[PDB]
Amino acid sequence: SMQEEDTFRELRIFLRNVTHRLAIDKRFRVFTKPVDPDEVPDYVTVIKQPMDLSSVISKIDLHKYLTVKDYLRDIDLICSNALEYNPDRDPGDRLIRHRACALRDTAYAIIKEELDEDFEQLCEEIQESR
Ligand SMILES: CC(=O)c1nc(NC(=O)[C@@H]2CNCCN2)sc1-c1cncc(N)c1
Ligand SMILES: CC(=O)c1nc(NC(=O)[C@H]2CNCCN2)sc1-c1cncc(N)c1
Repeated sequence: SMQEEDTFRELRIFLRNVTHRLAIDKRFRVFTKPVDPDEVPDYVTVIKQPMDLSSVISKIDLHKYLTVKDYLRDIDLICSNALEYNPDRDPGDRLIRHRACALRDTAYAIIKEELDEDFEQLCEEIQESR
């Protein structure tokens, strides 16, 4: 229905705004673009489902997120990929792990503070009806 399409449009506007706020944060620049196979050749040895904030923006605009849970699954994938590719005590690893956890925590905190729980519940019930 028209009311349901309005609901998903509001979700997309909200998700673009959150994603922009993550992408301009200096701490998260490592997560703003895909990893380059020439710059990093061993990345695909470890990571089978790459994700980054530019890909998240593309998916919003392709209407791939119908709930905030769908969106947070990809935020969590950015974080879990970073943790798996950076598991060692090396300071470079540890810095990326710290930023990855901060990205996830920041996204969850924005949503907890700013997304109405009844709005998210409506998104879920529309999705469940399709
Ligand atoms: C600082 C750091 O590198 C770090 N590493 C983590 N490692 C891990 O989560 C995993 C889990 N079991 C240990 C090895 N593998 S959590 C974490 C972290 C700590 N406090 C604040 C923030 N933002 C991040
Ligand atoms: C996305 C990610 O997780 C990532 N991790 C890295 N880790 C390291 O370089 C660790 C690996 N262990 C040895 C010490 N260096 S570089 C990197 C990255 C690569 N190309 C483009 C972007 N934007 C980020």
